[PDB]
Amino acid sequence: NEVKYLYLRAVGGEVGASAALAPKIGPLGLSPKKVGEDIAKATKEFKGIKVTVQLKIQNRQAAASVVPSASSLVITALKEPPRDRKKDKNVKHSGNIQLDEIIEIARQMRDKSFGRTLASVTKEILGTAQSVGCRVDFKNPHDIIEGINAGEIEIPEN
Amino acid sequence: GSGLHGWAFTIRQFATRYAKKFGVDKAKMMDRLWGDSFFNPKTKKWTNKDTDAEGKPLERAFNMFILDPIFRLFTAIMNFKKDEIPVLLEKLEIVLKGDEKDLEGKALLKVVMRKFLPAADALLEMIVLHLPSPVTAQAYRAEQLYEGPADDANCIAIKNCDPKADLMLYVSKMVPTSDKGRFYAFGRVFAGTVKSGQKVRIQGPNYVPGKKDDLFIKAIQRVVLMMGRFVEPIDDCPAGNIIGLVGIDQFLLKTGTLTTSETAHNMKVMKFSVSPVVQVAVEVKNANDLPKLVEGLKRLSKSDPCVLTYMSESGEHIVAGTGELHLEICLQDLEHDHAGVPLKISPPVVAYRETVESESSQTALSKSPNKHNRIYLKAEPIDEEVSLAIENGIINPRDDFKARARIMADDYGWDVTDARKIWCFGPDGNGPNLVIDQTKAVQYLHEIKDSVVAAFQWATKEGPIFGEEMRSVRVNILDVTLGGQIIPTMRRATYAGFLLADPKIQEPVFLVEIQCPEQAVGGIYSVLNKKRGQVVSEEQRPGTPLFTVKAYLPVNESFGFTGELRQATGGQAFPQMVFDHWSTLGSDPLDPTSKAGEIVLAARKRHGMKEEVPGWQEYYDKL
Amino acid sequence: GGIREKKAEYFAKLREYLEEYKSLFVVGVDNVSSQQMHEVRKELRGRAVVLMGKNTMVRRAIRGFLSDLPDFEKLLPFVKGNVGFVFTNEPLTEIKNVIVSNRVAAPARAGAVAPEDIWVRAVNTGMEPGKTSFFQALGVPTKIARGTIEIVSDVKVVDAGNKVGQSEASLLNLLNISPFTFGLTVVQVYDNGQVFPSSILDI
RNA sequence: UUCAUCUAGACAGCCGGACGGUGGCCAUGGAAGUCGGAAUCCGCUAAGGAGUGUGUAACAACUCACCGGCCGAAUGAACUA
Repeated sequence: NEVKYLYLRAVGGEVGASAALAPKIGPLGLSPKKVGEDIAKATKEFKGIKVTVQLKIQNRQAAASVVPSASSLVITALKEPPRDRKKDKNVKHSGNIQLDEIIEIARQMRDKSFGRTLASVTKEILGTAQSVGCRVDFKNPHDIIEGINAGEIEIPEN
Repeated sequence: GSGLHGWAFTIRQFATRYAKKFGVDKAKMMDRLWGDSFFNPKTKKWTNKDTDAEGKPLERAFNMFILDPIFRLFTAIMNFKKDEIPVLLEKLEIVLKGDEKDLEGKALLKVVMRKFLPAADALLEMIVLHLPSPVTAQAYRAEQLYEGPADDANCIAIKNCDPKADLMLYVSKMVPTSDKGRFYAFGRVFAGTVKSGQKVRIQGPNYVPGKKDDLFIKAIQRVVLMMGRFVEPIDDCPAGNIIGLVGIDQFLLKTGTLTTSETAHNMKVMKFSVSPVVQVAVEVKNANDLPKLVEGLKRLSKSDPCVLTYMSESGEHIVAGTGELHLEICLQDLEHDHAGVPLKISPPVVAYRETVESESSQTALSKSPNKHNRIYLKAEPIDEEVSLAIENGIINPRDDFKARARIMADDYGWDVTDARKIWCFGPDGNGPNLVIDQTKAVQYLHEIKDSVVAAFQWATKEGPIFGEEMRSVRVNILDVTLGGQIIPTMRRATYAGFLLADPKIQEPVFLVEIQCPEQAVGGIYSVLNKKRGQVVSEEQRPGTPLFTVKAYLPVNESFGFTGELRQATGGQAFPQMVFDHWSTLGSDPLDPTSKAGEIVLAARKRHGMKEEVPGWQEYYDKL
Repeated sequence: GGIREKKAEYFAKLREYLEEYKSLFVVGVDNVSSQQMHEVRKELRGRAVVLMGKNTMVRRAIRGFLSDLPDFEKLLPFVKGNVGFVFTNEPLTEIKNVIVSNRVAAPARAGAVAPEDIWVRAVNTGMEPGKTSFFQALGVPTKIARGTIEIVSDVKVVDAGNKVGQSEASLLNLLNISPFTFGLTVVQVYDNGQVFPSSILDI
């Protein structure tokens, strides 16, 4: 009755490769197939994204719980078409996300982030969205960060 | 123990002598000998603690009752303590006799401790105590000693180890003796009794019980006993034993199953995971003495279970072995015993494959030497997969052009009017280069086709760059203006089309499966990074740290890949070389600085042809 | 001049914190990690403010501030070592309780004075049986069961106040046991012109 | 010679923090600060560079820039002849 937590990163929206799933799961004796479709069912809407999945392994069953990351939540803010790895090589994520969406994913990320305020956590999310390349209301995430820093963009603390 | 001084010992025999002086039995003795074992000599009390209530460390029981006799006898007789030799002798109940009293030093150690601990009692006692008998061994081992239906009657006979059941043997190796070539069949009688003159079915590895391939219902001349080097005939031999026999030699190749029942299948014809990887080109120094080389190659293939003799595509005799050790020993045996002729060893010269990747820039024109007929064509590369299909036989040159065109167009994406109008394939009547007709205004499309096919066969068996075969070239005949006149025209026309379609060379590419540990993957990745190794992928099983890499590797670096890889990684890695496919190269044959130019120039200096790479200028017919 | 500006703003921050907040905690931050500081501030968000810097600028600000506030002269002989301050106005008992509650264990190091008793329990290691030589060298009884190492009993390795050595520290690293704990240690408390230690707080 | 750091205490030395989004955008047979191109962003303080090197199949791990504790008068860089 030893609950073990296994952090694995598989491609969302697809069944994970059995060779990649083998070394961390095989000594624990679970079926690589079954943990594959469990991770796929947990990550249906994360299609084309390397997403961290925590496997709660306890008594020969593994529960696949998605650990939400900033890049994954920003791409599932973009709602871009699913990533085809083979053909295009330098996809610049040029979709537009809005401030209410960055507020709502900050509210989702409130349980793990170490920022004091929602403004600071949204600044972190804007930095991650800048690392991805996303434009926020047709404006630069940088410029929006200094807007909130100067206080021109008031963020509701609820 | 040690075989050099001829001795062995076990705590089981030390228990056999310690039982009477301590009152405790064998198993519990050795339980207080291995592990956390300690004994207290101040109160005579065995305990699981290195120290006591007072706390000075004690020493282990394995060190006080066993290694302490060994240590003190070493110290006394190496440092010449004759005041300590006889008292230790009588304490350890050794007895000396005569000269063995008179010995001193290393030979004294030899004799007194050969009298103390012979190797026989120990090594013999383990191999009979714990090491398995054939009944239990086959009772859990019956399903890999037979590849097929595991519920068969012969298999339950194997699992029960019946001496008078259906006779099956497995000739495992074709063992060499001093019979001037004629060997003996070293094999194990798992079931049945082999007799001198018994009609037994010789089954080859390719044999299946529903066919006739490599199956010989033949009698045995003689059955012989094996004791390492001598030869001794035996009448009969029962199940579970390994015996030699002669008479199977002229019918069986290398290894083979030997059954008496038609229902019984073959067994596992080895697994190796070693494979013949390193390859050398053998030829003669005497063409008159070449028959002895061919007989010697056949005999060497019979002799060593992992040697492989086969012909190349360029004609040399490729001998394939596992390593440089194994090749050099097989070659010395072949040169001195199997053939008896001085040979020559060479690198395995590779057949390369000339291939264009472009459409021809300008129209390919050639004319008859009598100047009556002209030919206009183009040359274009063919897709890799569809050429593989042609070479695999989906696209077979003997079918009806209609249904071929249907498959070619619907699955592979071609122009179907052409695909019905397909003319021919080369080389060898089955190759992937094909000639296609586009001409619509030519009246006589019947008196040219046979000459077209014939000298396309000639061009594709001898292309224009360095006189070697072609691949994945489609020849669009666009126009002809109308065998002594047509054959040179299409020779020059295919030549001009190739050289105007910008040729390159395909080099062969191996797929290698390397079994390796996760602490030697770094060395293997370093070796593949030395030599252009595009590893396809990365597999393993989870229970073991053994880890397989499937990889693409070229041949000009595979010449010496095996030694370099094992030098860098130790003997940790094991390769499985099988030929994958043909891959393209990215250099121009006309440029001698590049790889393609170097390899074509090396081929021209090897074959003694003209030095330059000929082109569309002198393979063109202008006004 | 940027260094001059940041230390001027540090002096201004110390002035406003000293005037705003009535009670002070002088805390040692010996061997405490930056992330642990982040969760200390997360637990003290909107509660009490943590300020630290170099004790030389602290001392210079205090003896420049002695003109109007002379009780920080009593606070002067205690700014020694890795010292931070937390400014507060709510009671010192649960200020100390939160500060000593936020603790994170750290792996043992070779030659290090053990603060508490180090015990290795009869817990299944999950390691291959090649480390039984190390276990027998350190005296821990282990048995190879189901193909893995099992610790038979509970063994004390290092006594309290003794130096953890190299083999014991390597065994703790291999077993992923972290007996060394590191956290903020309240060494002095200032309230209403008086200085008195956390022992008097614990009274 | 020029510029910078300096009793609001530097330079060196000893001790130990050297975090997070992050296996950052890609590229991946494989690249987590350290094969490669482009971004070189702040959350918070004492600070942490999408990382200065060693290392790994990639990880792990070691060590720097930066930073704090002891410390008590000058030294750090680039040039010139």
